[PDB]
Amino acid sequence: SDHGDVSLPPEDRVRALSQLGSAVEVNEDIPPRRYFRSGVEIIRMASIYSEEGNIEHAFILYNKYITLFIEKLPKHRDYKSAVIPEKKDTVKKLKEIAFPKAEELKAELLKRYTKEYTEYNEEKKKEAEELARNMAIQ
Amino acid sequence: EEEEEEALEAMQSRLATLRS
Repeated sequence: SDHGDVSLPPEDRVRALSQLGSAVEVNEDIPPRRYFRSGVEIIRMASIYSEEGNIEHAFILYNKYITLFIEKLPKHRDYKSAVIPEKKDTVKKLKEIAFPKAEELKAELLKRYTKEYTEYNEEKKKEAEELARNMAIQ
Repeated sequence: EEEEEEALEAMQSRLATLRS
């Protein structure tokens, strides 16, 4: 995995996660309303992942939630036709929870990954320099 | 309803930033 590889630049590791979030597919034979109703449980689960310290899965899942209600679901064949009482509360939740939480998780992931990347590169540098010294000696 | 669609559309750029 890209996101797990400490040698990979922190920005690419985070992008791999948001890419996985974006991959969510809309089933055109599920009524749009079911997606809106499911939003509550998706939010609950993303919160639980975060509280477990599973910030990668929390970040992926907020990205899915956002991708769904912002990008994919409005393209559903029955979307424009659908009467969705939940839409207002979903907009509110996107603003209150999903966006700011995902943004905060992004910052946290970047920070952790940067620490890992820095420490790794420092170790590998010292090792590579040692090898370069030894290849000179011989 | 117009105002909700309009709110969703205004978050497109913010999603773009999230994915950056």
